[PDB]
Amino acid sequence: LAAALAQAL
Repeated sequence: LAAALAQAL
């Protein structure tokens, strides 16, 4: 989930 956020932004 941390990486999901990173990628989205």
